[PDB]
Amino acid sequence: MVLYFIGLGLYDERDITVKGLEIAKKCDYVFAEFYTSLMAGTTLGRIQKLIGKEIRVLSREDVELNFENIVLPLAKENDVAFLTPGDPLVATTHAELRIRAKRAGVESYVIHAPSIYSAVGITGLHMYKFGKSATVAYPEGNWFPTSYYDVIKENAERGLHTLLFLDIKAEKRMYMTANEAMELLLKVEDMKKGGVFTDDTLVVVLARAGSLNPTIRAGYVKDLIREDFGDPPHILIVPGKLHIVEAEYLVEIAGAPREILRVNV
Amino acid sequence: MVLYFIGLGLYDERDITVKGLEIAKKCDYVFAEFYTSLMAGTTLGRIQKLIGKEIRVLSREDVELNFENIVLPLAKENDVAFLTPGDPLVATTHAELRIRAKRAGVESYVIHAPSIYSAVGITGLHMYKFGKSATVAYPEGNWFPTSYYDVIKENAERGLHTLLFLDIKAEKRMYMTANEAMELLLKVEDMKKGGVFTDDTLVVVLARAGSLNPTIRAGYVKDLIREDFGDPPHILIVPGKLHIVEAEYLVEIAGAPREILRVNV
Ligand SMILES: Nc1ncnc2c1ncn2[C@@H]1O[C@H](CSCC[C@H](N)C(=O)O)[C@@H](O)[C@H]1O
Repeated sequence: MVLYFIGLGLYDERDITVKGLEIAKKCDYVFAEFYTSLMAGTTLGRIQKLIGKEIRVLSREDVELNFENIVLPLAKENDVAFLTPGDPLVATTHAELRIRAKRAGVESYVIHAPSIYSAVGITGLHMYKFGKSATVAYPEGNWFPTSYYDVIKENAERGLHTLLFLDIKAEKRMYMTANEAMELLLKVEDMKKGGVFTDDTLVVVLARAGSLNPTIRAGYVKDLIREDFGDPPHILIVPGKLHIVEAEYLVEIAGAPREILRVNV
Repeated sequence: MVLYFIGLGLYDERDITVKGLEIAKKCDYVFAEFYTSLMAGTTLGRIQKLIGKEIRVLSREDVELNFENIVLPLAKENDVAFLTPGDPLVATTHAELRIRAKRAGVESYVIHAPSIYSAVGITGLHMYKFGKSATVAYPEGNWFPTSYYDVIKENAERGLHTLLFLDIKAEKRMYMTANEAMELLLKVEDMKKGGVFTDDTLVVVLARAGSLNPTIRAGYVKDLIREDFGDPPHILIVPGKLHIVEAEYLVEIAGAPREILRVNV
């Protein structure tokens, strides 16, 4: 009678950890959500085949409004698993589900799996230099979110990199590209004119991390805003002042302009 | 003609992803390093048996001085795997290794695995609120490094959490405890007098992340500094001002005192 929060990783169904797979295969009931992130290298079928169980997919409303009604009840008489893309507790509101489990009298365990928060390291940027993170959300109605712009500003001032998650509307199959993210930023730039993100700002694009051949590209906004980075999911990074070694990698591995090798210290 | 950087994960031999394991199996040669960090919950023996191949361990010098002599030569006519604890390239050094592969005309691919950078999410603290990170190193001789203290100040000043890696002497298999780290910080505070770390500061200790039974504890330094958090590895976190839901998780899941629901929110 326990509940397992198990991560499925970034791209493939094989991005789950061995530990996560052994445990999932022995659970009586398996649940999952696929709205917090996009797994572009697999299908629900392959995952089901991998763990050999039928997976009941839950929507954002099932989770946020009825997790303790749909999942926890069974978790008292059986071993239940809740699967999510990437790492199970990286979504802000997921950790709260453990509280719901407790109050319901159900013990829970967490099995980690690859997550962009860690996988960004493939960009070559020093992990310790990453500051506060943010998400670039789609504008809707008269509502135009801009908080993410200030996050970049605050970090850059301290010479820290900014990890930017791009928005996703799973039920509408809408996944923001790095290009769409850049456009929104150029706009907020005109709006706030703080000199944070312009055609000359250097950025890094990471698309489909977790796959064997992710797209890692670095360069100035003017030259990348129009570039094709392949299928989603996309993540966008606005680096702060670079260390020479970071620049070297970005140039040799992400095809960035040779000029960034000249750090203006 | 290919080199695979495969992450082994957090604690034991099952923390590697299924993808990582399968690829390691189909590789002709398998190397590994355990100088950047260790896998406290397993042994080279268990790992070797899981992969079903002999694993040649390389030292820091083997890698830093002769990686292109030991590893790359074989990767030109074979599929080679280089296993590392955690997630590859999160070590500030491994990134350049990809450049070396390129210089030697060897293509490289990265297979991710959970790292503390993402795993800290199990503390219930919002991932986006983590700022700059630091490592707490031991003072020795007439050298007393204290920059990690400064990092905390700057993060908390902006309401951000500080992830703190504790010193490790991999080859001597010695780990700094959270208790030791707390003691060092108080000593530093006693010199800097910045109000950054005191008996009343709220901290979070995460021990044996990746295990099914990790130790997650939150509370004031005065009460945690002599508490036994179990066997290493230990991770210390100094949270900034908390959102109510973060506080509730620390109380419900990490046993923090109710006092935090009014003092640190
Ligand atoms: N392989 C990948 N490449 C680029 N972005 C990714 C990604 N996997 C997830 N993301 C980003 O993460 C966002 C969801 S935020 C939750 C993150 C998730 N648990 C993780 O570990 O990554 C997505 O909208 C997407 O922009």
